[PDB]
Amino acid sequence: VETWNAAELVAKDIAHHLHPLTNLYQLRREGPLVLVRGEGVWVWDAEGKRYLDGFAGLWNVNIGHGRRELAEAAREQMERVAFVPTFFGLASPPTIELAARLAELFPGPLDHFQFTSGGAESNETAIKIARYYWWLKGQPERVKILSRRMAYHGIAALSATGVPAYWEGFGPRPPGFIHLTAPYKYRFGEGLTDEEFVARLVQELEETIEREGSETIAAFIGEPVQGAGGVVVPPDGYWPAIAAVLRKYGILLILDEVITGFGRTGTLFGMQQYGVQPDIVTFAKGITSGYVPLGGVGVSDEIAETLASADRVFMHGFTYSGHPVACAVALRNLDILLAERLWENAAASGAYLLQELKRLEERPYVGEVRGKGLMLLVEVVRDKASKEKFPPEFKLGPKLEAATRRRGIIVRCTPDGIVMAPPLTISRAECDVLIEGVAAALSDVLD
Amino acid sequence: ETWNAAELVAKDIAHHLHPLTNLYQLRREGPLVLVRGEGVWVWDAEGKRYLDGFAGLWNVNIGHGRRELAEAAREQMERVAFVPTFFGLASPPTIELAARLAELFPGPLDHFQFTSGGAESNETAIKIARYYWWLKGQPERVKILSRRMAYHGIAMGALSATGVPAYWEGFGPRPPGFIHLTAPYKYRFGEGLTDEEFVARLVQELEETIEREGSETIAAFIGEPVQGAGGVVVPPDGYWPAIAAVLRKYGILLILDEVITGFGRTGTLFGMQQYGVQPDIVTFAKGITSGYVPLGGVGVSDEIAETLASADRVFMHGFTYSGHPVACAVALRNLDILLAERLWENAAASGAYLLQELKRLEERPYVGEVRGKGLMLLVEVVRDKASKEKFPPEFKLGPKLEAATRRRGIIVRCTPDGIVMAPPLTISRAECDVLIEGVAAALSDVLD
Ligand SMILES: Cc1ncc(COP(=O)(O)O)c(CN)c1O
Repeated sequence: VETWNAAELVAKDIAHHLHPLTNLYQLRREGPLVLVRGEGVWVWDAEGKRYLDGFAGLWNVNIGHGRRELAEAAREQMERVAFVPTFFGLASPPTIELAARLAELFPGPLDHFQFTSGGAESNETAIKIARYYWWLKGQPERVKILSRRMAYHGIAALSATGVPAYWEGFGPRPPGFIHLTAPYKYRFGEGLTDEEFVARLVQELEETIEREGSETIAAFIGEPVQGAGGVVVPPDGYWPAIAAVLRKYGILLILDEVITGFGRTGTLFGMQQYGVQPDIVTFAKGITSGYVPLGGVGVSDEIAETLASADRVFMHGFTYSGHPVACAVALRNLDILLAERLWENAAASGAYLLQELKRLEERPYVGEVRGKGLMLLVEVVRDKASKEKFPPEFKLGPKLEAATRRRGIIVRCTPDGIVMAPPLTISRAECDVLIEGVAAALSDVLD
Repeated sequence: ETWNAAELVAKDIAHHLHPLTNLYQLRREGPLVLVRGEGVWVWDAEGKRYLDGFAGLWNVNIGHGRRELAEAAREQMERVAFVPTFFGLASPPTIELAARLAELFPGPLDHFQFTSGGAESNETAIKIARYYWWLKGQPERVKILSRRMAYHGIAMGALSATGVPAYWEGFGPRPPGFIHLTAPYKYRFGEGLTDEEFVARLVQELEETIEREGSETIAAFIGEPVQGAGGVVVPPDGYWPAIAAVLRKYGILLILDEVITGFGRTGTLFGMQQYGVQPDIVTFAKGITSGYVPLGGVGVSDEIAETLASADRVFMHGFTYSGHPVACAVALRNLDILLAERLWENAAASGAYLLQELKRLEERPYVGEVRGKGLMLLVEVVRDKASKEKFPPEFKLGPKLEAATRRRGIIVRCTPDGIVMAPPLTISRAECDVLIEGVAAALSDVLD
């Protein structure tokens, strides 16, 4: 039985750990939450308190914590050999097998893959591949990237990301990015049917393409369901119409499946959910269930043939691309995910969670409860009629974070509300634990 | 395992979009599939043995086959595989690694944010420098000073920081605010000069560039102690103290890129110790885990961290796998082995021996210069010593040298400029002789 020195860990963390995505000022005064153990959907802190991992780490622990199978896979590969580069025509067996398996799993001619270590690396690779593809085609001015407001594609991709809070204070951003409106009906589609809202979004896309010039737009990048931006579930028919416009102008479609991928939405990939076939797909997170950092980009046969038609070295790559340990762990994780058909439980548990959490809509401070599969959000507002958010001085995010953690729940708490992305294995009883914790924390903060 | 070599080659050609590879050549010839490693040795799918003369990608410092790191990874994965460092969360291995790095990195370099790679680390450092100046009320201080032949990654601002134009070509526009200085490359840029005169010229160029741009607009200077991917450019004696003195004179932050040099490659634990420099920000990757698990990081001084922590706001930057518990645990075990075996010492000794033996190759008419620091070594190939002319692209010196070296059982970086070697810090005298003989034989095969 492992024993931790919580005070020592807190002191060392405050002294030496520059947390990402954290209020460092608050961290120095209050300290971190140190998690030391995990099983399934449960985690334990250094003091022995139990929490439900309602966010699956960072949308990524899809098959749950404590899977010995993945640990043994990593151990076996590391003992055999830990690192073989994919540079200079080198490769390891797990990397090759993962590439072939992903060619099978991703529908259609999405058959060529280059691996990375994260979602931001993957999106950066996809953008560069689109621009390089048009460059090889003799269209060097076709570099502009279409993205959306509230989109999140990484902080390295940072320009593609549509949340402005990530930009402030970090200096200039790479140019060539055009931001469209997010298919966010609650605030942008008031008093509209789904059809009319989709029509307006399509009109905006057409007008933007006309304004910029279709020959200057390399690609469109987007998530099937936007995740970090605020769990924006698109209206019915949005993706087919948007993809049709893009195909009309020849603009490449980059589908960001970093969060939606590998079973979160109720299917293996969100593209299946929305009947879209992208030219480029990006993935990360759930591919390994977060056990080892892994990401990747998959491209169509046409794009790959264009890239492979040049008798020159492809001048792009990250050092750990195709890491053998990551790929072996990914193969085992895919074995478990497919064998247990987790996307089915994701669909069922997500529907149950959405149904129960929608009861929170009765409360005066709950504007909207929305979700797709296991991606769920409770948007908190000061007033339902106006839809006005709580002001920054109220510190809704920190208060909700503290309340949820005190009630043994770990969920993303933001100024806009509560975001839940539990592991795909969550049972109904664990779903009830999450529901009651979220409701009680909301009552604690807002009555 | 149930793999056959031919099936692996076919599947790789069909489905693997290799990075840093001639895809046209790959489709015709297929990949070199490595399946097993121990120490400095690797084996391909057909059972042929090779010396890992590049340590993968400058990163397998303690060598292949260390069961201790595998056991650390297994233990951590069973206990908990992923705990985010976002939202004030952390795991014990991440915290312990941060404290240990605070001890190991000299001076007030005591605050760390982890990443999964070198490019992530350099992007984090650039953003941290700009954000630091922004918090200080200097939003116009965003320009980043870099050098020709510098390599800091191919993503995000790192791509701009990199000074090799071949990486830029065809990928579209890059983030603005990067200024490129001349590389301290004496062999071609400091001809007929002493080290002192060359350093004086470089200092003059840096000062005049700062004056032109305006020091108040320059957030930081980023550079490697020894440039690695750019061509193993060993700086002249006294270069780093003078450059750092100028930077401090204007208040410009110094970002030292220790992704390659870090963790014992140069003969000391970090390259900053070799060249007597104290950076405000340091970036690291590769050797920290010996490549066993993807890990990188950024370390900042107490002043920068205090400035960042003085703002009552969320720090809106981070990569998902920052501080991965398995990576940090493997890093702790790797550091245990590196410190206990004092690998920097063997790096210094073996590097000196390799440089001494390889410098003999300078007797050949096609070897322009052999240079190295620690275990970083390069043989620059030229058509003629007097002319110093590079072989033209049509000769395909890089591919020919690659094929020749692989045929002779050695894996080394072969480029149009020559041969680059970055062997595991554990390389012995006999393995060094194997590497030397293989390189000489490969050079004779291609150029006689
Ligand atoms: C000094 C340096 N910094 C950064 C990088 C990029 O690292 P990564 O591929 O992990 O992003 C490299 C690549 N070898 C490097 O040599």
